[PDB]
Amino acid sequence: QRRESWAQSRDEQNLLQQKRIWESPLLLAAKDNDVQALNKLLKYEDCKVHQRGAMGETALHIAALYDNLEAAMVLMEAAPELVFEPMTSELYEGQTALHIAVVNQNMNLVRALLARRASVSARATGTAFRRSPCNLIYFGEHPLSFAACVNSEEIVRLLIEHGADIRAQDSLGNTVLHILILQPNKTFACQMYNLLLSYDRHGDHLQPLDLVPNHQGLTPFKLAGVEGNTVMFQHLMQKRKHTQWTYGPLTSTLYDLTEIDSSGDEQSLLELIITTKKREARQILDQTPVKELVSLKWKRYGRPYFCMLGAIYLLYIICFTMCCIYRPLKPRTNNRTSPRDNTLLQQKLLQEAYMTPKDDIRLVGELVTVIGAIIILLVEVPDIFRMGVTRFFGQTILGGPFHVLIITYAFMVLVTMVMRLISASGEVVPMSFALVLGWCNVMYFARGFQMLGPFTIMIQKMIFGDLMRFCWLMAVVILGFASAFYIIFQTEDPEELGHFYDYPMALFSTFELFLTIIDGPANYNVDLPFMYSITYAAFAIIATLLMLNLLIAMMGDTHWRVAHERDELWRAQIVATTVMLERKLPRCLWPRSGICGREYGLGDRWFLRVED
Amino acid sequence: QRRESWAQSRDEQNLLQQKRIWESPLLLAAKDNDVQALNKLLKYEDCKVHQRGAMGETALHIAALYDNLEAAMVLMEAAPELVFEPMTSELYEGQTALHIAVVNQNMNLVRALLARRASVSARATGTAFRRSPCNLIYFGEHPLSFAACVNSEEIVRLLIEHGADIRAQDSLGNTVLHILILQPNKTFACQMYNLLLSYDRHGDHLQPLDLVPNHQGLTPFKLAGVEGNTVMFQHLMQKRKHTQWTYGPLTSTLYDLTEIDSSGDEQSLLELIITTKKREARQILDQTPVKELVSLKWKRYGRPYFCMLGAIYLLYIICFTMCCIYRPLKPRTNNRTSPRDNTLLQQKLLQEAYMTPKDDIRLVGELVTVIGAIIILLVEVPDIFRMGVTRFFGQTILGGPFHVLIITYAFMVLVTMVMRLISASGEVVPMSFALVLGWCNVMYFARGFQMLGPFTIMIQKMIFGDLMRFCWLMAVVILGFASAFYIIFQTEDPEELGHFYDYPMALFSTFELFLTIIDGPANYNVDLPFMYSITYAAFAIIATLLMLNLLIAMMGDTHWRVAHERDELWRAQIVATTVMLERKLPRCLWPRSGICGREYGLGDRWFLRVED
Ligand SMILES: CCCCCCCC/C=C\CCCCCCCC(=O)O[C@@H](COC(=O)CCCCCCCCCCCCCCC)COP(=O)([O-])OCC[N+](C)(C)C
Ligand SMILES: CCCCCCCC/C=C\CCCCCCCC(=O)O[C@@H](COC(=O)CCCCCCCCCCCCCCC)COP(=O)([O-])OCC[N+](C)(C)C
Ligand SMILES: CCCCCCCC/C=C\CCCCCCCC(=O)O[C@@H](COC(=O)CCCCCCCCCCCCCCC)COP(=O)([O-])OCC[N+](C)(C)C
Ligand SMILES: CCCCCCCC/C=C\CCCCCCCC(=O)O[C@@H](COC(=O)CCCCCCCCCCCCCCC)COP(=O)([O-])OCC[N+](C)(C)C
Ligand SMILES: CCCCCCCC/C=C\CCCCCCCC(=O)O[C@@H](COC(=O)CCCCCCCCCCCCCCC)COP(=O)([O-])OCC[N+](C)(C)C
Ligand SMILES: CCCCCCCC/C=C\CCCCCCCC(=O)O[C@@H](COC(=O)CCCCCCCCCCCCCCC)COP(=O)([O-])OCC[N+](C)(C)C
Ligand SMILES: CCCCCCCC/C=C\CCCCCCCC(=O)O[C@@H](COC(=O)CCCCCCCCCCCCCCC)COP(=O)([O-])OCC[N+](C)(C)C
Ligand SMILES: CCCCCCCC/C=C\CCCCCCCC(=O)O[C@@H](COC(=O)CCCCCCCCCCCCCCC)COP(=O)([O-])OCC[N+](C)(C)C
Ligand SMILES: CCCCCCCC/C=C\CCCCCCCC(=O)O[C@@H](COC(=O)CCCCCCCCCCCCCCC)COP(=O)([O-])OCC[N+](C)(C)C
Ligand SMILES: CCCCCCCC/C=C\CCCCCCCC(=O)O[C@@H](COC(=O)CCCCCCCCCCCCCCC)COP(=O)([O-])OCC[N+](C)(C)C
Ligand SMILES: CC(C)CCC[C@@H](C)[C@H]1CC[C@H]2[C@@H]3CC=C4C[C@@H](OC(=O)CCC(=O)O)CC[C@]4(C)[C@H]3CC[C@]12C
Ligand SMILES: CC(C)CCC[C@@H](C)[C@H]1CC[C@H]2[C@@H]3CC=C4C[C@@H](OC(=O)CCC(=O)O)CC[C@]4(C)[C@H]3CC[C@]12C
Ligand SMILES: CC(C)CCC[C@@H](C)[C@H]1CC[C@H]2[C@@H]3CC=C4C[C@@H](OC(=O)CCC(=O)O)CC[C@]4(C)[C@H]3CC[C@]12C
Ligand SMILES: [Ca+2]
Repeated sequence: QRRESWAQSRDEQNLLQQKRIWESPLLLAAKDNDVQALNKLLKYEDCKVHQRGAMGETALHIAALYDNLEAAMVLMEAAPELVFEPMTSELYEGQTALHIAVVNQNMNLVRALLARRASVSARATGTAFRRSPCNLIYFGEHPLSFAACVNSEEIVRLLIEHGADIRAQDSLGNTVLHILILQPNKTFACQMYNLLLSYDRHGDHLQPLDLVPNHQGLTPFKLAGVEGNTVMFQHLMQKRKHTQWTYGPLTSTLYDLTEIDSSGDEQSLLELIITTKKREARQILDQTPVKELVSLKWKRYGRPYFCMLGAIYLLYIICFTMCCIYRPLKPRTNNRTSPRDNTLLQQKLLQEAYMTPKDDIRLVGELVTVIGAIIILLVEVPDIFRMGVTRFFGQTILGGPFHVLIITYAFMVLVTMVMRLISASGEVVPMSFALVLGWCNVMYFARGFQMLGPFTIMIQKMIFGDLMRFCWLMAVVILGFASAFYIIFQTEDPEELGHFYDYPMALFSTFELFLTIIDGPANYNVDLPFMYSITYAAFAIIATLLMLNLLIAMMGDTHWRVAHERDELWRAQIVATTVMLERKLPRCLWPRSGICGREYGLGDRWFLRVED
Repeated sequence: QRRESWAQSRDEQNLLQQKRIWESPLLLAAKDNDVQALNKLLKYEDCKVHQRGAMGETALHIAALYDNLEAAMVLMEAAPELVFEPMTSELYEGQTALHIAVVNQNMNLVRALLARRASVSARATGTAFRRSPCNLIYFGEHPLSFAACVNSEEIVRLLIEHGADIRAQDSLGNTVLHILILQPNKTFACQMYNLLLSYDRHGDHLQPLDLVPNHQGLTPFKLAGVEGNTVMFQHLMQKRKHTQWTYGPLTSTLYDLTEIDSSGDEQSLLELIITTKKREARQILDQTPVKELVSLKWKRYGRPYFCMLGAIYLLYIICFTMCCIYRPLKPRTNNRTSPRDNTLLQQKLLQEAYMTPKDDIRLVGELVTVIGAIIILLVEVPDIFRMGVTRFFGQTILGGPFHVLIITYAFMVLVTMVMRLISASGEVVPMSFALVLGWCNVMYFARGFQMLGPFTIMIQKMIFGDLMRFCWLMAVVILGFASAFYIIFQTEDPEELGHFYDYPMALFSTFELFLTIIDGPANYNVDLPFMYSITYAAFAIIATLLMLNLLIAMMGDTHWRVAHERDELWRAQIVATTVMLERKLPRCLWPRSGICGREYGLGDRWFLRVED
């Protein structure tokens, strides 16, 4: 409602702009190329040259919009004050006509305005210029930023000659080199990037203008990685690579690897690409400094430390499994209630549970599971206190779904610990969750293997893709037929056919008949009711044939899509593991990657050598 | 038989045409370019120049058919009356030779006929010129219509100079601008469309000739949408769009949206595209006025009103389900007939059914289901009285299959209402239909969701595609093997293996063995008959392996075809919903789309603004 009222207000204000032009002979003669009408209109007063349209625009703005050079020249000669006028409206605050002629690439009217001393530092701070999905252009705020984004190299040279600050930042802190990365035509933005670094002749040289961050802390090199700009990433790596020698077909290149790999506790380029929402960012992982660095970290220190943790976790779940197998049980102390009561054993009290030497061996195994579950909560839960408590930890959970599965496992172990201590009934329900969550967390360590790794991306995309959007159609066919199956057998004896004896069992039986994992109900010794055969024949056609195989056909497409991009998806699993594993392990266990300088006359930087 | 006798009569009349030419020296010398023979033949009388062929043709028609200019000139000089002669035959009534030279594009013979004052208003009303599947050309009735369709711009200019009525309509009411849309070469028809609007210089200007309807009420703009002419639709929208401004790469266009969106109670362009048989018409839904209008109606008012009705219907079916769960049942009053009688409960009488406070809570829930079923019939059934009673409501049912599923649900609720009142046995059969039709109508509201929506197009196309044409082969393999299975066990005791104990159960068991949803019959404690193992091994290979997986392979192709055109099929579901929902809800709930004029100096029209 709010996004649609903003689009409705922008449309009504654009129609009100065209109305106010037609209502006044001044702005209408600026819109058309009526030179003689602007001559005759201006002869009888100052003639309200400071007349505002619906957008806060003047007539000199209107001649700038419609590329009316001869109309705009008359207005500047009559009123030279119109050159310094911004648009006064929230949609276009601060926009002058020097902005408009730059965007329209009117070369003669840019020189005409700067001859009348037009400001090159005027900031278009209106809401039609901000970086938003509502806006189709993000050109920045300054006329040098507008000229760089329309690829007018001759205006970019002409604005810097008149004093345009090349280091100017907008509200987002973006310099002109940041804004060029955010542009759709990426080949032209490479050429404009080179032209604007050529004017950095120690101009406010605290930083060389390709090292200036925005308010997010991103330089143009890091912004090209976060936004998935692979064209600008290859172009900006040419400054960061150094050819050592060329021996025929061979070449030894030395890569800078300073802004790619984390120097201190700042987030590196690898951490930003993993933790971003754009999926074009993960094509930077296939680039010639970055692909070699990821393979180097994994083979040297990533995969040994990951297979050590996978073997410790696999021994831990085997210890948890056996203390659930040997859980303390005794024969039941009450008598059987109904003939449907199948329970023979109940669970011992806490005083009874630890009395034999086999109960003390289990107690050692049970304390390992408790201590291991506390260590999981001491490692993984303090992330929510360091990160955002709700929001920023939420992208960690959308990023890694195995975070919550080992957190939920660790809470289920501590729930059944408390039930052990207070002697509460029903420890089978915390244990059964912890058994299946404990063993299905071993599928986390499948990503140590190129072949096994993206199988869990298939399992994820079949659940939260195919299943989560087709289960709503399945649930409503189950609810329809299970309700029919319930009332058909509601008058019958359940001892012969008891699949639908109460309504929760009729729901569970129809779900199992859907998936064809129990057989169709049949007796052949009694007369089943007449509507059963018609309803189950209709169920067997729509559910077991049609809608079950429809889901299997969907998941076969999900298999095919993930197996196509299989190696690209495994490399993203490796970066996310290596980032996590380097962050949590100390620097003594993780040596820094590449070769450092300072013993080779190269600085304090850390270099990576590729021979190609 | 009737379509084939008409093709047989047209073929015999075309062979009789070539016979009558060869039988007469006049028409044979017109067919060939025998100038000296037509000279010598014409010297001995008037010489029967008014001689009719099999098609009612003259010799001047024959010289026009075979592009014989020098033969046709001799015939006009000898007989000037032959210029005014139409063909006198039902297949070619009214066709003159000015029609024939125009179609053959004989430039010299068109000028030669109009020099002899040939009629440009002659109407070819024969059955070979009407719009029919029997005819390969539909060129209209007038020579200006024939010249526009053969793309002869020089004849079109030359016929208008001699007084051709450009506003002339044929039997279908089609002007020359209507007929150009019905032509296969669409690029040439765009150029001929522009040339014929250029001659509308206030000529009978009640309407500008692109606003003249045919007898179906369609203008050329609406006819391009109904016929799926996307080339002519983009060309005719250029008159209906207005560029407000151009700001560098940006452009603001204002679209007319008058003939696209419904002004009054007339059918709009969106209603005509949904309710038409052609499926090329639904490519108009992806066009730049229409795609933005559909997304605007759905996001503002379509999807809120559709999810309100989906939540009210979902609460209604839950109320219907629980009054079927708690239906009035008592223990049976008679004794058990046979040992196959499994019935324990029967249903209470009407006097017994409402005696407790829990029966009055159900009575409130049962009256909600009755009132809701009457409202479904008061909303949906009066369409058949407003539309066609049989025919035109039939395309509504072929268009929406969820119309009949909620009508059949509403009748099943009122059948079990009457059985409740008269205390009739067997309310389980109207309830079981109403339970599965009630809950599977919740799949109607899946089309509020882009992902869930065209799942029901898959379910439809697998039933009425794959299943309805392969069930005939399955039914005959079931009937063959169930008859064999019946007579094999006809001499056996059914207490051990009773799958085929009578012939309706042998049919039902073999259907379930086909679908592999009951296990294969086996005892292992008795000797089964010898032909069972041979027949069931043959059944398991042809039916469970081969013909079951053959159907699953078909439906996997139906899945792949619908998932390919997935978003194009969901947008057609949204237009059909929005059309239905705007028609039934009052105008106070549905504001009209776009921005109106009259506060912006644009008229009383309603405009839609796209910034691109
Ligand atoms: C990939 C493979 C790798 C290896 C996997 C090995 C797989 C096989 C593993 C084991 C073999 C299978 C069971 C052997 C059979 C009986 C053994 C026994 O004496 O149990 C006794 C008690 O034992 C317990 O209560 C165990 C509960 C805690 C186990 C943890 C020990 C603590 C060590 C912490 C270590 C830290 C962990 C590391 C943390 C990082 C009782 O047994 P019972 O009553 O005589 O049973 C009758 C059986 N029957 C009916 C069949 C007759
Ligand atoms: C392991 C041994 C250690 C013992 C040491 C000390 C313990 C000693 C304590 C008591 C001794 C008494 C004997 C109890 C025996 C077993 C209890 C049982 O299951 O059945 C019992 C019911 O009791 C319950 O089931 C309680 C319900 C479970 C509550 C737990 C919620 C989990 C919340 C956290 C997870 C949130 C998950 C959400 C995630 C999304 C018995 O009732 P019954 O079986 O119904 O009898 C009828 C049988 N019939 C149905 C066949 C007719
Ligand atoms: C915050 C700590 C909890 C408070 C501690 C003291 C509790 C004081 C309460 C009762 C004390 C009186 C003793 C009588 C015996 C038990 C009777 C009883 O009331 O048990 C009840 C509690 O059972 C539970 O559900 C425990 C789980 C609750 C909180 C989870 C633990 C937090 C661990 C961190 C993880 C959090 C993350 C969760 C994510 C999964 C349920 O009863 P029952 O199950 O139906 O069995 C009946 C047993 N009887 C038949 C033998 C009689
Ligand atoms: C105690 C209980 C255990 C603990 C709690 C368990 C919580 C769950 C664990 C981890 C949850 C962590 C976040 C969800 C996973 C991320 C998915 C995602 O990226 O977004 C997804 C949507 O997003 C959703 O669907 C929202 C989740 C729905 C509700 C969560 C409960 C689901 C039940 C879970 C049980 C499932 C039933 C199976 C049998 C039981 C987008 O999908 P995608 O994956 O990015 O790509 C697929 C789309 N594609 C096909 C077009 C390509
Ligand atoms: C994707 C997943 C969706 C879930 C799928 C399935 C949901 C299942 C999940 C959980 C159900 C299991 C609950 C167990 C507790 C018992 C209570 C019970 O249900 O039975 C009770 C009955 O009461 C009813 O009949 C309520 C159901 C009516 C229909 C509402 C469906 C809810 C989903 C709507 C949304 C649909 C969403 C579809 C898209 C919009 C008691 O039954 P009884 O014992 O026989 O007693 C009868 C007494 N009698 C003999 C006098 C007659
Ligand atoms: C997506 C989810 C949304 C919500 C879905 C909620 C899902 C769950 C919904 C409900 C919970 C499931 C049942 C609860 C269990 C018993 C309740 C009870 O007292 O029933 C009593 C009578 O009740 C009836 O007869 C009901 C029949 C009419 C229902 C409609 C009410 C009228 C309101 C009109 C409203 C207008 C509707 C709107 C129209 C637009 C009898 O019960 P019992 O004999 O004691 O049963 C024994 C059970 N046992 C064997 C297990 C012991
Ligand atoms: C819900 C409670 C409310 C009650 C209130 C008032 C009601 C009180 C009224 C009577 C009380 C008497 C007790 C009756 C008990 C149930 C009746 C029954 O099913 O079986 C009965 C047969 O009776 C029939 O089935 C009649 C046949 C059905 C006709 C309906 C046609 C539907 C037409 C429209 C739909 C068109 C669909 C077409 C669409 C394409 C009993 O016979 P039996 O069971 O065979 O016994 C032998 C058992 N054996 C086979 C196991 C050997
Ligand atoms: C037009 C209204 C109908 C006339 C009203 C009065 C009818 C007068 C008739 C008998 C009155 C005598 C009373 C004795 C008790 C019943 C005996 C009997 O003959 O019942 C018969 C009628 O059962 C039906 O099939 C009813 C359905 C017929 C028309 C559908 C209703 C129209 C609703 C609009 C929707 C239309 C759309 C349809 C699309 C689905 C069948 O008998 P039974 O089922 O085998 O059960 C025997 C019961 N007994 C064992 C207890 C004895
Ligand atoms: C009380 C009973 C309930 C109420 C009455 C029920 C009446 C039915 C409900 C709605 C019917 C409304 C019209 C039919 C649906 C439209 C289909 C259509 O467009 O034409 C189709 C042919 O057309 C036919 O096949 C004619 C229908 C056959 C007879 C109808 C009974 C079918 C039984 C229904 C039970 C099915 C068995 C399943 C399990 C039981 C063309 O197919 P398509 O879809 O356009 O595209 C597929 C072709 N493609 C794959 C090449 C792309
Ligand atoms: C796509 C859907 C097609 C449907 C497929 C399935 C159709 C089935 C649908 C409905 C059948 C169920 C009816 C129930 C009523 C009982 C009557 C009955 O059938 O059994 C009776 C037998 O009589 C027969 O044997 C008739 C069948 C002979 C073959 C004709 C097949 C019809 C389809 C032809 C067109 C094929 C189309 C294929 C393509 C051209 C009684 O049997 P009994 O009780 O054992 O008594 C025997 C007494 N004895 C012991 C003395 C020996
Ligand atoms: C008494 C002692 C011997 C118990 C031993 C316990 C270990 C088996 C536990 C302790 C901490 C656990 C770790 C805590 C946190 C993590 C991070 C976790 O990361 C993710 O799941 C990322 C999610 C994703 O990217 O999808 C993977 C499991 C792991 C290594 C755990 C593996 C199992 C560990 C080593
Ligand atoms: C006792 C019963 C009732 C417990 C039910 C258990 C389920 C809730 C568990 C068991 C298996 C689990 C799944 C096992 C594997 C995966 C893949 C995993 O996918 C990834 O994270 C892959 C992405 C990547 O590797 O980068 C996401 C969680 C998911 C779907 C799990 C979700 C939770 C599931 C369905
Ligand atoms: C006592 C009261 C509270 C009962 C409430 C009854 C409602 C749940 C009913 C009344 C009228 C029904 C509507 C009547 C007609 C239609 C049109 C119908 O349109 C189609 O099915 C189009 C078919 C297709 O395009 O495939 C969809 C269901 C709907 C909205 C129905 C939805 C359910 C409604 C709102
Ligand atoms: Ca089985």
